[PDB]
Amino acid sequence: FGLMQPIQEFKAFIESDPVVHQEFIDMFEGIQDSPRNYQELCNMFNDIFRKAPVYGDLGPPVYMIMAKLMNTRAGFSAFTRQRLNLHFKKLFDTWGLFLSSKDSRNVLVADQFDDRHCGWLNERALSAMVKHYNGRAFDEVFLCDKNAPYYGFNSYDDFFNRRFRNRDIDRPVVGGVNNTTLISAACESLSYNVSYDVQSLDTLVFKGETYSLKHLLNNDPFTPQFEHGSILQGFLNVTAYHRWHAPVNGTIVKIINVPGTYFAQAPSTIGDPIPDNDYDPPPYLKSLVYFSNIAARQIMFIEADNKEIGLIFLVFIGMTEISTCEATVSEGQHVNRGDDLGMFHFGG
Amino acid sequence: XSFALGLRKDCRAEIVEKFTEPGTVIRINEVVAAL
Ligand SMILES: NCCc1c[nH]c2ccccc12
Repeated sequence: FGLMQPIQEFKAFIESDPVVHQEFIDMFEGIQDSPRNYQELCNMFNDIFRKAPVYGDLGPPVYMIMAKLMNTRAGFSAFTRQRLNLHFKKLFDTWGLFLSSKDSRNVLVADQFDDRHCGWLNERALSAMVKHYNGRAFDEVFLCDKNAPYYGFNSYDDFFNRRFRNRDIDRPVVGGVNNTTLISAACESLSYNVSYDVQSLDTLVFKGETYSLKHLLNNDPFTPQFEHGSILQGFLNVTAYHRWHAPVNGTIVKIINVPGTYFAQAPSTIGDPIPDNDYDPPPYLKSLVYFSNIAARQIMFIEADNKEIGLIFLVFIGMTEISTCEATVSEGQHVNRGDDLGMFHFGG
Repeated sequence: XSFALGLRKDCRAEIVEKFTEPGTVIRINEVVAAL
């Protein structure tokens, strides 16, 4: 018994507005398993935010218990209120403090916890994390000490944001850093979508639930330069490297952090089945283009050294509890393709 | 999680074709657009 203070304030907020309160009743209709009501949700949050994630689920822990709620009109309505998302930001920031602490190392173990969950140093998790590294082992790919407790990592966040030990072997800057005509992937990912001739929309309703430049870029003055342009979007799954690399030789022009959503899926998907497996995508993972427009996100404009490439943008797009976007470069700084650019964290 | 790379219409670097198919592996630092 007893809830951490940010959760108590979250619960008070829910009960402060009758319409918000009613959404937090309706979104649970017909639900059989925990969480069955918003009190249980708060209790389960209180446990999740004092633990680190383990390996085995399709997504991180808050997503896993929110997915059914996101998949309702009442949930979507609640989760697209900026007042409520201020609380989610506070909650995930609080969890982030724990995940940066030494206490969060207790999942960086080789233990198997049950049939489907294990510590991040269990062979099942290690192998999953090096699937795309051509047979090299975790401790070859990533900077760590395989002979130290917790592989030498200081926290769950340190492990989450592990670095490459020898990127020239495992993730080379293909074509050579000095070739200014090439643009590299900023994140280790799976392709999600490519759109051409992109435009702005007045509303994010119907219309293929596609990109709207003025939404995505939060009405930046640069937005018109990208009308009729193209966008490549990637998805970083739960085992991917989660740091950002510079995509081009160029200068950081502008960095904008935009408050937004955490649990908003595309409205057209509300009610679709949530598969009970890790290979058939659930509705939220069919919504990445839609919520690129509204999720908590960071926009970064870069002026390439090669002016035939010129001004480009990156948007780092939050997903549920993994929504903190930290740039480690400053406006006006020159970067080369492949350089450290920033990273995602658990947080708001 | 996700990230988006945005290119202007006049950008001579064009997105590499294989990435238009969803689910394709994107190795960080590999080329995703080129002149
Ligand atoms: N960034 C790890 C992948 C991730 C974040 N939120 C999710 C929600 C569902 C599935 C995956 C994710």
